[PDB]
Amino acid sequence: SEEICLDHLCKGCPLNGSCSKVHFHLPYRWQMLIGKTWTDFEHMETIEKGYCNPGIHLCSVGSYTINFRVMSCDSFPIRRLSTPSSVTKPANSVFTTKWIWYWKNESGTWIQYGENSNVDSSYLESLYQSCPRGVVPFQAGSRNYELSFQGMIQTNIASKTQKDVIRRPTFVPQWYVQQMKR
Ligand SMILES: [Zn+2]
Repeated sequence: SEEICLDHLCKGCPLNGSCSKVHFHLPYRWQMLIGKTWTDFEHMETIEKGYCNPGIHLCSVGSYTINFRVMSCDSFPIRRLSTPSSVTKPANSVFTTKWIWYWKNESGTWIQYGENSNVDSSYLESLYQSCPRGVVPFQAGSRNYELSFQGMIQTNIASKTQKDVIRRPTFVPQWYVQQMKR
């Protein structure tokens, strides 16, 4: 499995070294595929900070430049292992990943859904987890839209104007993870 174990981050995984999930000390794990082995980046917190910002799709870390849109780093492919999405576990699970959904506005910036849309990040993330190929109808002001997950775009159904939609996690630094473990 490609999922980071929540029990290992919290009170402890009873499956010890036989767990089917990844055991890492952070809720995220950035890796680069070299040959046939995924290899940990050194400065994961910096990569994560760049990734979580919706207006940042480039991250120069070390010698290599990372492109989040393509999820590659100097040609070589990369990946971000994560803990389960927060909407799939109770609220007590503090180490789950909280995903924010943004749409890019006319002025060029990213706006969180709900900040006015009748859907929010919890709504969209839940729908996406239960169906990743769905289309979500929603309303904002007097306008109506369809949000396509598989295309990750919102479309006004009247004008057919399209706008980009992005899904990114909230950032947590390692020291705050330590605090959470206390
Ligand atoms: Zn485990």
